[PDB]
Amino acid sequence: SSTILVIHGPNLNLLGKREPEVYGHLTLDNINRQLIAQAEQASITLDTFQSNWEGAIVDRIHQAQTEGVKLIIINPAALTHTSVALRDALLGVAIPFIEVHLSNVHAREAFRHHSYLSDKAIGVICGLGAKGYSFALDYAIEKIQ
Amino acid sequence: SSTILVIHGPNLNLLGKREPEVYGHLTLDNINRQLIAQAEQASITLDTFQSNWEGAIVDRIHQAQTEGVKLIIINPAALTHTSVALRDALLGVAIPFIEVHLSNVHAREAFRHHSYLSDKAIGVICGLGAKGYSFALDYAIEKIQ
Amino acid sequence: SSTILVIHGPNLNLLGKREPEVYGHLTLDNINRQLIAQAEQASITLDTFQSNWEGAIVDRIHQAQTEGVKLIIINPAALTHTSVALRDALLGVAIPFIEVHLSNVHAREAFRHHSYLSDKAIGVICGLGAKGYSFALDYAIEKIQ
Amino acid sequence: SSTILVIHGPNLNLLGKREPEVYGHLTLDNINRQLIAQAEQASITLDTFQSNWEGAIVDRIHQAQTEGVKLIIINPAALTHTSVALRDALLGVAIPFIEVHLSNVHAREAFRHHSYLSDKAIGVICGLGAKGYSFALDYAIEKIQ
Amino acid sequence: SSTILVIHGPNLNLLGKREPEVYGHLTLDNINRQLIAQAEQASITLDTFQSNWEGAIVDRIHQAQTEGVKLIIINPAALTHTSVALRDALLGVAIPFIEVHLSNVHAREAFRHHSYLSDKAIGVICGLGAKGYSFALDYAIEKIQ
Amino acid sequence: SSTILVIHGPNLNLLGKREPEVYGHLTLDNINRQLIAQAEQASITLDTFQSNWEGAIVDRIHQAQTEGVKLIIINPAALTHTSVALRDALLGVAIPFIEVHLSNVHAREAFRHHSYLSDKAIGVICGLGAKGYSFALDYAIEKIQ
Amino acid sequence: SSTILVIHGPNLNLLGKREPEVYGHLTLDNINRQLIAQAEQASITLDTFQSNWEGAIVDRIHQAQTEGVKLIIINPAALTHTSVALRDALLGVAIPFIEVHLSNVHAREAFRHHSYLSDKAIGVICGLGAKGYSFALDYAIEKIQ
Amino acid sequence: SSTILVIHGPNLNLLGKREPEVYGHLTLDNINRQLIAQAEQASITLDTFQSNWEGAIVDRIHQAQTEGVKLIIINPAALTHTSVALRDALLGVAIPFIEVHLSNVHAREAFRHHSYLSDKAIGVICGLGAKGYSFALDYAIEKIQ
Amino acid sequence: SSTILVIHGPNLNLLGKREPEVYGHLTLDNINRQLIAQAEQASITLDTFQSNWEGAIVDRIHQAQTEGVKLIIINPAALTHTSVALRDALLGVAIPFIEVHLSNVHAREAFRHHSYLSDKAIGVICGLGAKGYSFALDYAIEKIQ
Amino acid sequence: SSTILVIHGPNLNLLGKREPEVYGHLTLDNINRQLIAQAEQASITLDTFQSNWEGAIVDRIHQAQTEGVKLIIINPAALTHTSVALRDALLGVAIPFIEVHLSNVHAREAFRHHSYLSDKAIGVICGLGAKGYSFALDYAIEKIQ
Amino acid sequence: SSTILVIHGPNLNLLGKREPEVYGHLTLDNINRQLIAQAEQASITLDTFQSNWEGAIVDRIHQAQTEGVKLIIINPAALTHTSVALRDALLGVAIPFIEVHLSNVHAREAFRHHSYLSDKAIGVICGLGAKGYSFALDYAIEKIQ
Amino acid sequence: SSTILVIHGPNLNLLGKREPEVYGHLTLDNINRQLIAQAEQASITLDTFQSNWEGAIVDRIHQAQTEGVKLIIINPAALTHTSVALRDALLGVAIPFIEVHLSNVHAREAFRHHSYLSDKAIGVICGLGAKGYSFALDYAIEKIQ
Repeated sequence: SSTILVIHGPNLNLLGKREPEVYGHLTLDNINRQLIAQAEQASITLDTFQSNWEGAIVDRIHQAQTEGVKLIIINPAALTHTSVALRDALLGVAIPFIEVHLSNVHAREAFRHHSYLSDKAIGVICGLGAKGYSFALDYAIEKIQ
Repeated sequence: SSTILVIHGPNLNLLGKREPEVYGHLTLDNINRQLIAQAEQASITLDTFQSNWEGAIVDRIHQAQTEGVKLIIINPAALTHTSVALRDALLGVAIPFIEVHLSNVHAREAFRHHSYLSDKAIGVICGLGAKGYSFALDYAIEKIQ
Repeated sequence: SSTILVIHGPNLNLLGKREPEVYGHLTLDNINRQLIAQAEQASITLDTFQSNWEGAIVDRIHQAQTEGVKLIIINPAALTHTSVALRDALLGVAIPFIEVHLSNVHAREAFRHHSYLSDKAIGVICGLGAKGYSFALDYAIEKIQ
Repeated sequence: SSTILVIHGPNLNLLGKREPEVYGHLTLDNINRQLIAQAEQASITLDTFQSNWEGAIVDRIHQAQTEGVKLIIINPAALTHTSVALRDALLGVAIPFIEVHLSNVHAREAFRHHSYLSDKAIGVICGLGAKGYSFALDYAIEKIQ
Repeated sequence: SSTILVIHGPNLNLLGKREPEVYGHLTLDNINRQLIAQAEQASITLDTFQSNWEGAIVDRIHQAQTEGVKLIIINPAALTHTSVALRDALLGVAIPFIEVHLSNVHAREAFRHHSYLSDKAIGVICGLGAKGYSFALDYAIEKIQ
Repeated sequence: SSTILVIHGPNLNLLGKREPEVYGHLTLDNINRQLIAQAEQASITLDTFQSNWEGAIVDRIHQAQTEGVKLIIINPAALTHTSVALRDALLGVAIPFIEVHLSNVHAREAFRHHSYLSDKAIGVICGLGAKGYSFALDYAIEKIQ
Repeated sequence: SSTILVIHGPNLNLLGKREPEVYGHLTLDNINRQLIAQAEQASITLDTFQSNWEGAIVDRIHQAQTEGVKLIIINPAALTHTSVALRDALLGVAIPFIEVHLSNVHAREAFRHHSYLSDKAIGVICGLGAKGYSFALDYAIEKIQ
Repeated sequence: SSTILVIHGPNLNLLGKREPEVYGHLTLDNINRQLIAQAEQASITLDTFQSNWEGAIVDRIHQAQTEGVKLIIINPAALTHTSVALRDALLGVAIPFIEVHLSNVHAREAFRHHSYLSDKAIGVICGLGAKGYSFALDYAIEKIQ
Repeated sequence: SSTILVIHGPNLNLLGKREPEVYGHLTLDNINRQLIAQAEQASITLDTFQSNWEGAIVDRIHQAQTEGVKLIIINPAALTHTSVALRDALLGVAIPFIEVHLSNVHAREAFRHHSYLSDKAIGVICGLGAKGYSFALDYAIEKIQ
Repeated sequence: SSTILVIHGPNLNLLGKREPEVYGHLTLDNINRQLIAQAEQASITLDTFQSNWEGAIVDRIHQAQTEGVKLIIINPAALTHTSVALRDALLGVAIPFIEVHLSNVHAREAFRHHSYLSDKAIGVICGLGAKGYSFALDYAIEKIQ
Repeated sequence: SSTILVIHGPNLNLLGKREPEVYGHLTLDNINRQLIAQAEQASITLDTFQSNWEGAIVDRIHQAQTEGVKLIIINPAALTHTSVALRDALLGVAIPFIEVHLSNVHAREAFRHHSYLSDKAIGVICGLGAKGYSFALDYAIEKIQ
Repeated sequence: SSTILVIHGPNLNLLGKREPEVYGHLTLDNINRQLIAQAEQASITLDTFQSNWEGAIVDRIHQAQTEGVKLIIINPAALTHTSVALRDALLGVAIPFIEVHLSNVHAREAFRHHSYLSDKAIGVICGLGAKGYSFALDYAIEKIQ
């Protein structure tokens, strides 16, 4: 029933809890409405999902195949560096995806430069905050037609 | 209750799900039945377990110790490359194990050559498809009475 | 309510499932009680948590922020080597922590020398058995007061 | 200061030159007009520059300092992997920039995973073809406003 | 003629020749007889070859092409880690092969983790003693019949 | 002398010779008196030693064997990363030891992550300031029974 | 019918220095003449080009596509170890090429063992002096007709 | 006798067996006869040798010294990557050599980039098929005079 | 007189910009005049050259050999880390050189610790700002007078 | 007020001990008098020190903080590659320093390219002989007013 | 026999060619006779073996086990760096061995620092010429009584 | 003629403090006396030296050149892996040396495989216990006629 699925990895539920300094008030829910609205404007159905449990995300990707999800926008967050299971899930279902990160990963610790997903994504957007999700959706829409 | 436990890692539930010749026709369920039948022929009880959640598999291994499981045949799939927790579960319960992979892991990406389990398995079978599980079971049967 | 939080990672529930054979007779429960008792003597509230599921530990760390936990004492066990999600959880909630390991890690396989948490901990204690947790608490108490 | 400069690196002049696809038709000139048009529709002035000569590009970013330039969108192409001179040019003029690549750089040779620019960029977009420039521009436009 | 060829690398002639405990009582000749019988039972002809000389094995593999050998079961032993000539022999004659090791190669020195053959084999069996050959043969029989 | 020896490596004499934040109040002598007191309180004799000279420390470790020292608590400071001679002294005399560092070694330069002692210590404490010495001693007292 | 283009990289203009033997008498122009003559002898047109500027060479390679050049013989010299831009130029215009070096590159510093071209050349000739260009031309002629 | 010796390594005897598709119709014997003829035309004697046995090639190189061979043209094939014995043979007899490979070794697996012979060869030719031998011979002729 | 050439690499034309607090009081032009004056004061002619184009600097080094330049003082800037071409230009013309960097190159990012020039320089000066050029010149004067 | 301390590391006392052939004839004492003189002419007091014992040098650096030494010129010699204790001494006293080496360290063995001091020095002078000390003194003088 | 076997690897048969410079005057036969004589003086039986063929050496080591050889003195020459087969032969027959090299292996190319035998030898002697063999023999004689 | 100097490194004074075997009995003295006796039987004067202090050993090596020592036999023990200062001492005095180790250094930890002396020694003996020193002395006597 849903054309595009947005997946948020672990810790992203913490957006907007931190402070008036570190981030402002933008929360995961705010991003989700903005993303739903944008899809609705383009007559596309859009579902979202967040968990801190790798298996929950894997399950959800499997469920997306049965639901005929055409494209996934995923921010795997920390799991990009660690989860080959997440990689094999996306590959196994054969749903193309776009990888999104809020922050510039290449600007932090060296271990963050490695991704188990990037080489198999259509593309990647790093360091543009929430707008990254939006840019990925815009591309996805362009490609769904 | 069960002398031998067969563990399937993440994504193995997808076997046979893209039926017309992507992965072919064989399912996880099919593999399980073949193995249960083989064990029954040799008067050995055999349980199986599959999950996409690392913690579920870890829990299962612990339960296996309390059940007196004698040997584990495990296809950790992606987790072989990533999970020291899975390694420490198997070592902590001290149940010998045989590592099985359907595909030839050495023929794919370089990150798939590294295993957190292989050096502690009795042995390993890769690349022989489902027959790998059957060979492991055959071996396990002869090791036991 | 609960004031200092102690987190035990995967497989630590196996402590004392045995004679003198991986360890002696000390259990996770025994360690916990000693810790609760030590904190009670200093008029500090202390909660504990263990799980074999990475996501359950991540969720618990998030809950800790809401409940105003001032300091976490964490034995991530295997997860120290593998989980950047755990790192990002501790960092995202901005609760300082002390890393504790029962055994000496540096005396085992090379892959156990790498930690995704050590560099962000206040400090680390390895190889001193359960007393490591007590020392961490002692330090945590003096840091609070 | 409310002008934007788009820099194309070496070999991007070859876009569209080999008749049909894979990745035919679309040319550098087409991309430039699209971008100019997009900047005109938001009342922003946009220049473009392509060269196969590192020094020409370095000169051009020194010029950009002396003129209005508030943000650079750069596709360095091959120079991403090789030119610290390009890095020190962007850092020396202190003009923020967004790195863009048409293709998924992580999906090709290992030497393409290294970038002398990425860690200093605001952000990076790879693998989304020409839309990547457009997305970088959209972001840039709501960074002046 | 030949149909399935079993190749034993250097030092495998020593099997069962430091008779007390280490190794076992089992000899290379015993393994060969067992395999010849197993093949006879399935109406397949099976030849065997051992040498401590790399060139002899290479020559043998060439001969196998001219004899119309359908599948090779090879235990290259030490040569796995060192011989690209061997690799290029197997590839040059284009006869599929299964790699077999008696012992768990991944449990020993790090230099044993590397193979110049594994990535081109159908599959690999390590650490199951002589039964590994037998399993390889069982797989081979089914592939032909 | 005798029973427990505390060794301080190079540059630890500078403690509390800077008053402000780039050290603080606490001197090396203060630490020494605290430990002596703590040992006296448990009826254990405790000697201490500092030097900036690798040989002096080595000579003292040899002397410690003659004196029947039961356990060493050592903060090798910079020598942890460089001195195999120190490692061989401790191993040669066969006196178990506990490694202590004031600061969190893992939070600093990558060359401080390597230790020529850690793997042979009973255990290691880093990042807990002077209290690290006290915890090591507490452990040392309980173990000498 | 056919142009062959010979490209000389940076510093090859210096051929003919401390003339009676530091290197020999032979100059770049001499090499060109022999090559031009050789080609005329086989009714093939042959242009040549040298520069010390990466961009000039790159521009030349683009011009070659528009000129219908069939094969390039390139001595990139120092640029073989540094220029992915040069690689992408040759690949982008899709003109097969032969890589030539006067001196034996493997016999010098380790950084000269790496090439950004070699893996995409038809073949490579190193260490045979100027005869290497002639051999490459001889091969290019046969290959064209 | 101005003798030149052409050495063919392991698996080169297979040339012209897998006839129509993967590689062509040309044989080792063909290559040899063209080379003998090319040498006769220039009044130089030329012997040839192929083996799959490292020791046979080593013996042959020693004989070459006693026969007064002036120059060796060697295609070590797989042995280039593995045989320091072959290197030391060439060095020990002090006969200059040219290294020849039919295929472009740099275009295949990363392990093929390493050579135990290249750094000591006069030069190297890869990827030009059998003409590589002819070019080496032509160079050898001019060198000997 | 006895001509000395001072080469400034890419980005050094960025001279001084926003002077207070971006360690940039003095221009490239100010350094040049100072050096010209120092050379005039010792009766030595001194030319200077800056460019952002590698090929312009290489060309200038070739012209310097024909002009009988005795010694080069070069601040390659970024080029130090990337240009073997530059290295080969300096070695090909055989003009001894002194490498100078304004900033302490070893104090910045790890890729700045590698130089394609240092090992062939007479010596190197880093970190001493503009004085470093003046010290190189002084040394160059004593070497010729 | 402003003492400047020159420290010479191990083996530098051998300067002038196999005098010919115009390579190594100036002594350490010559260098010292030459520096003392240069300092007296600028009304700055200058002490010097040489040892072959790491601890002696570390003691001197500590004494230098007590004495109000404003800047250290150090030629650690072999110790630059090995001594983190030296690094920590200079950092612990917070006396800025300039690293000097007589020979060009980058032109010798690869292990000489690593320094435990360089990244924390103001700057470094390699390869200019004894004149490197003088240039460091000249810079040091101008820095103290 | 009460035997000591002496094994010489590939290229050691060349000892003796070019008396003045590359090679002194000692031959393999001289060495042998000098060792036989030494063994006879001590009433010990000594055999010797040289080959350029790995397999021949391996066969000889297997033969030595049947003959009751007590200790092997092996100069594996080039095979020390390449042959795990040789390693597994010596281990498989469980005859202790002493490794000998004529030249200082550590003074030559980096690849000569690696040995597949050294870690399993009783000891190793390098760089002492032929006397190395004599010293190994002297040790071997004292060991057998 | 004159003197041979035997240098013992750190911890070698501990020899003989634990029977029957952790290598008990034999003392450094015992060794020293043996070597003195052996040199007196060949009319050679032999001095010996041991320290745990790197600087004491360095000083002794300088005060060895002055006394016309002709050859040094050094067991640097741990310092072989760490001391470039020890290297530059032996090289600065230009006294040839032989490196000796009691134990097989290649059988122990990987960090013991690296030496800062080996490559400059005449040769090396490891793993032959105290007889290694004798063998070195025997060699030294024949060399120093």
